[PDB]
Amino acid sequence: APVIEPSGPELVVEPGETVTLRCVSNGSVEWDGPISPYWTLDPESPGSTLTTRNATFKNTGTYRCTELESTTIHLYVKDPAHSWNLLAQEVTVVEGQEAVLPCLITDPALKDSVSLMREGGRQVLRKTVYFFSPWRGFIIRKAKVLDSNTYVCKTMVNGRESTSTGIWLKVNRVHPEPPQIKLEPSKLVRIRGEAAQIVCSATNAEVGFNVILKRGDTKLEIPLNSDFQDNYYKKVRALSLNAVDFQDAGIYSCVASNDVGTRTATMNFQVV
Amino acid sequence: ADPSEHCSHMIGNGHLKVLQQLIDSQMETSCQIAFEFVDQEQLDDPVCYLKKAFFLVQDIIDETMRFKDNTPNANATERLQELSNNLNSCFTKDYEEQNKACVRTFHETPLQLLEKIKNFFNETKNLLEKDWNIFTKNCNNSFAKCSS
Amino acid sequence: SEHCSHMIGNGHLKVLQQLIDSQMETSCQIAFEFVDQEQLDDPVCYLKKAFFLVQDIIDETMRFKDNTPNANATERLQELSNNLNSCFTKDYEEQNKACVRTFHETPLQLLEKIKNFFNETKNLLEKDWNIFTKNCNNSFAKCSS
Ligand SMILES: *[C@@H]1O[C@H](CO)[C@@H](O[C@H]2O[C@H](CO)[C@@H](O)[C@H](O)[C@H]2NC(C)=O)[C@H](O)[C@H]1NC(C)=O
Ligand SMILES: *[C@H]1O[C@H](CO)[C@@H](O[C@H]2O[C@H](CO)[C@@H](O)[C@H](O)[C@H]2NC(C)=O)[C@H](O)[C@H]1NC(C)=O
Repeated sequence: APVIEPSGPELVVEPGETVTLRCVSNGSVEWDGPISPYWTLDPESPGSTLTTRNATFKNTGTYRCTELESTTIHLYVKDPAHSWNLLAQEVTVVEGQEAVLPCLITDPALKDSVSLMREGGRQVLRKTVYFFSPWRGFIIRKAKVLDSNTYVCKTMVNGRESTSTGIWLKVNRVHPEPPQIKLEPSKLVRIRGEAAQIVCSATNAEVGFNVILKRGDTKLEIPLNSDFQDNYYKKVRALSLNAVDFQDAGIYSCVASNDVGTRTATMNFQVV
Repeated sequence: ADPSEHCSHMIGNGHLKVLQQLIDSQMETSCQIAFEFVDQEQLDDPVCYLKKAFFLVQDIIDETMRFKDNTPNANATERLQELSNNLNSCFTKDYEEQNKACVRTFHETPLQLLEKIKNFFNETKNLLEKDWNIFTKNCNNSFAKCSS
Repeated sequence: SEHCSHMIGNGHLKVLQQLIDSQMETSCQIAFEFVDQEQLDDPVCYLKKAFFLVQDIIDETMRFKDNTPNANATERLQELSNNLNSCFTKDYEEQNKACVRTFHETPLQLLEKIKNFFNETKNLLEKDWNIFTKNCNNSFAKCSS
């Protein structure tokens, strides 16, 4: 494994101070780090180096140097105006998964004056199971969909209170895919100068999606019907007709779409 | 401006159905449980009542609707907890130092508490169907009237 | 009292569980009349002294909405209780309310008290239907205050 300078486990500095992270190792190595553009790089022969002439709280974080072809140090920049260094403002994960809220504390001393909250000074839901990690922020293990929210990291030390901006967390019970589509009936000729119905529905885990029915390239105007059933939302566009013409005939399309994509299904209607 | 047209469909009859089944399954009981809610004697405006009730309802769902894991009611309550989270995009925060304004402690029966939760979702649903921007209302004056 | 052997079973024991599994866990605690183990050690006479009380519980306290699974669950749970008089032999009942005490507990508990009754019952009756035919006067005389 490589060698780091200055080194050991945890390095703490006052802001403004200059700091260089040298990775002493054979030939080329590499810095896995929570940083840019607040550090300066220089990967040479004796290894790589990270430098800053002004150590700012934004420099707080964990840096790892690995044998390009295995050594880590964590830097805290003790600044009182800022008790937190936010590595990201939004985190996405899957049900059951671990969720890190990159609220990195900037002063090991604060270790015991930390708390995870929701906005407005509201506590986090009782069903949310989490713990604090000095190097990584507050963490949620086995994240549930209900843990999805916007959280804030606080530190109240004798009247003094320091709170990070919001971290938007989103948990999905499954990876998001375009909504599922059903065209019922799959085909039909119910030629009569009259009666016929065509139902186009779509399914999704969240409400944010639309569904339209089309004849050829023309979108029809059908009212929307919506509901929630097992653990999903359903939306229908039901075409009802009482006496069909020859312009009613053609290829129908049920189209649905959300943030992820569009899903389409085709059916053929004939009337002679 | 955060509410979308999707609010008009966030609460579905299935949520209600499922909640009805929860209710319809509790034993009538000579109880009395404590919980925070709004007293209409202090806040009577329909829209503002609901806007104030929103978090109180969130809280109730979280700390009072306890069922055994994997129970059909447990699921339902979780499905509602989810809904209450999603609904946040539909209520614009208001202003007030007296955060606890218009909020009283109630002592009622578990079935009554559940009725309040039921009325909330029902009224919220009906109004959002009328217009999703509802709840985007400035309820400052209404809360300021609340006393004691 | 032979049909008594195979009276209670699982066709209703499970039904009483779905009942319990469906209740909201709150701070709620109700009052009810039930046997005080503090003055009744005999298991044979616990179930005996409890039968009446239980039947009351089932009839007064266990109230659910009409035509609801839990309702029906109680319905049957009652018929059983009634079709169960055919196995408990009355005892010398002077000082009627002896061995009984008022209880203030969560429905959670109570439901349980009813749970083990039809349990220890469906248990002992499987061993021998003539059980519950024992004389408990010596037992009840022990209940003080
Ligand atoms: C860093 O130094 C090590 C040890 O000196 C180099 O590893 C080699 O060690 C021996 C001397 O060259 C060789 O016999 C080995 O083949 C080799 N070790 C292995 C198996 O990797 C290492 O190459 C140096 N780093 C580099 C790549 O310059
Ligand atoms: C690193 O940050 C500090 C604080 O932001 C810098 O302090 C300076 O702030 C301004 C930005 O450069 C300058 O106008 C000032 O010269 C200085 N503050 C004062 C008035 O003393 C500091 O200069 C930064 N480091 C470097 C190398 O510029």
